[PDB]
Amino acid sequence: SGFRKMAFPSGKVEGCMVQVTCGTTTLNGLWLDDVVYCPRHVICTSEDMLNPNYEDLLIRKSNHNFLVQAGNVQLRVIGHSMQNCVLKLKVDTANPKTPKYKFVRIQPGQTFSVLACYNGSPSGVYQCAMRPNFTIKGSFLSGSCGSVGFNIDYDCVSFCYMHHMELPTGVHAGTDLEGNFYGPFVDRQTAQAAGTDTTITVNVLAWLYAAVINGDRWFLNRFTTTLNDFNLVAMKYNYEPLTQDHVDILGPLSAQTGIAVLDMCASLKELLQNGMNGRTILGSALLEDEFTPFDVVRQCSGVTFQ
Amino acid sequence: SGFRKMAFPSGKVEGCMVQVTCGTTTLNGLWLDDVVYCPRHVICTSEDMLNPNYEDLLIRKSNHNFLVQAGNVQLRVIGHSMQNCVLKLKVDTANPKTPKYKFVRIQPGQTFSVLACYNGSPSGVYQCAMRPNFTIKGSFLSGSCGSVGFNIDYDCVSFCYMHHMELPTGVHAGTDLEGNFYGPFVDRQTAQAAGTDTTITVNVLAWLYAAVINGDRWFLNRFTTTLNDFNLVAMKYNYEPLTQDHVDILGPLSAQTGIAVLDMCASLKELLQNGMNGRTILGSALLEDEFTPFDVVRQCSGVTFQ
Ligand SMILES: *C(=N)[C@H](C[C@@H]1CCNC1=O)NC(=O)[C@@H]1[C@@H]2[C@H](CN1C(=O)[C@@H](NC(=O)C(F)(F)F)C(C)(C)C)C2(C)C
Ligand SMILES: *C(=N)[C@H](C[C@@H]1CCNC1=O)NC(=O)[C@@H]1[C@@H]2[C@H](CN1C(=O)[C@@H](NC(=O)C(F)(F)F)C(C)(C)C)C2(C)C
Repeated sequence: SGFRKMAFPSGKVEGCMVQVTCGTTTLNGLWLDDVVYCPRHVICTSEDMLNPNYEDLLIRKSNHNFLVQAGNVQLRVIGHSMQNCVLKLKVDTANPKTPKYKFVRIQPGQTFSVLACYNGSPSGVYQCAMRPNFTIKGSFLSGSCGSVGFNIDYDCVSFCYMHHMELPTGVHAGTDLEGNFYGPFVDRQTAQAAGTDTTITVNVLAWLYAAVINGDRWFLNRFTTTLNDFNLVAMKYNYEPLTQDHVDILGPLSAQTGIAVLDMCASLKELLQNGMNGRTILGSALLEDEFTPFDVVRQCSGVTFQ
Repeated sequence: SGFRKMAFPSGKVEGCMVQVTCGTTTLNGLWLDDVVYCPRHVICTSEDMLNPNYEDLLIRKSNHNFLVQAGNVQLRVIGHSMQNCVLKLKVDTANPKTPKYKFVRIQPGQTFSVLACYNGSPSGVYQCAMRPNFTIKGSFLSGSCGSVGFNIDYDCVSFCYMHHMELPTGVHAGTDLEGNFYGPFVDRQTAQAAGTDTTITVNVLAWLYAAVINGDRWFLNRFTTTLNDFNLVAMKYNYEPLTQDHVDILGPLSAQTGIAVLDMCASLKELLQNGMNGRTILGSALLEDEFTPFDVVRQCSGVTFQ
């Protein structure tokens, strides 16, 4: 029983983390085989921050301008190249702690664990979701850049996020491990704002199923709804549109509970109208949207309380 | 900026988790030096757990009766003994991945990270608080027993919890690593209930300081109170007494924010009496009590461990 915002065990990612210094700028690197991946803005100065020409900044760099440190051991850079918004540093040593890995670009609503690091050293691990507006609600301070988001499937670490910047609203923006930003953001200190955020409807429905699996049913009602009527109401509370794809993905959780997806949709529709009335669901007074259908099936029972 | 429920990096513990099998029962073990620590009820059959005599059950067991599996290698047991509610299995090999560590017994309201494991394999990591009623609000299915709770002190892991059982309210009970239960519980399949819990007042105030640091301020007030008037209100809402210790411990947060402890106690008093008036604090509609003063200072000032 119980339900937690559970993170993946971080050990496979800790083993990859390095410190990268260019001039006075220090941030975190990801060391996989004989390549260190980091945010390209490690090569920026204070004057460069607004309108950096990265190609012009990089061309003035030698390999020995990059100081890469794995623990107290200095790695030796034998090559550098830029791919979109990531710097790729070729080093003379393959990381002996390299896990089975792959680079995946995730879609809004997808979750992952973040290993917040400073000076290539881990500070903590927490669970995040890619917001519909392509931000994450992270916990990042100075020196956290190059921190990475990941999932783990058996022994394989799928890297999906590298941290670049904080937006005015206190929310975070970053790239996949191929250096392409999520959302319309750019690695410049020019004025940028996150678009108005929405609630991840497919995830709230999953979390309500988790509540039923763990034996809570108070929020259920005797109603159903059409997919369209649900979306017309849901959009009025700043909820993501629920697609047929989302309904298909909730199929397994429907079967385990015996509650049709659109029956669960009628329950959510009621909760948005009524609030909580001093009650909680899985120890929350808000509808939680940072658990995916996969997260629920992973953490929850094959059986239900019932 | 940003504030997240953050676990310690789990890598140092991932390297210590093994699978322990006795007859048909399988659960998780902690492999440190040449000793494997696990719940003593691994020697029990499903029907022995009714009224187990662990003294009697163990004296009938031999070393080869304990199948201990680290990854793909079977370890050989050269001795077995009980300490309170934990079984200690002497093995042929000192764990080469053994971190610097100690066994620590924690107080209610103190937090730790739990590495959830199944068949000696880490599944997930989350942050917990020792409840005042000596339970944890964990997330545990069948086979999670022997999963451990820990804190990291620079490079030293302090082991504080071993998972033993789930109460009918869906909360969790276990021991320190010396096999002494937290709370009035016994490792028997007999009727047992969690005592009425209470809120950890020092943690809520600490969390309000984190909210202030991260720019959420609407709940502050011009009033002050005395400790004694606050505790009169606190106990009315089943909040823990706030001692002078607590006020001294929130010292480093009070000066750094410029908000006096008893002024923040005045803000808390108002939140309990009035509720939150449709508003949230760090994206929560409840008062969070699972962040310690130390936790807030540590996340908000960055950090590293080795
Ligand atoms: C990496 N070490 C930091 C991480 C930041 C610092 C505070 N919290 C974080 O997540 N990243 C940066 O310093 C990036 C970096 C220059 C400035 N920057 C920012 O995050 C800034 N924000 C923006 O420029 C904005 F608004 F456009 F997003 C800052 C004002 C410092 C928060 C570059 C090259 C984008
Ligand atoms: C260890 N692998 C499990 C973990 C449990 C299983 C369900 N969720 C968990 O957290 N521990 C147990 O199976 C322990 C074990 C016998 C019974 N038990 C329980 O957790 C049971 N509860 C109680 O005995 C109670 F209520 F008294 F606390 C159960 C009914 C299976 C939930 C022993 C020896 C205590």
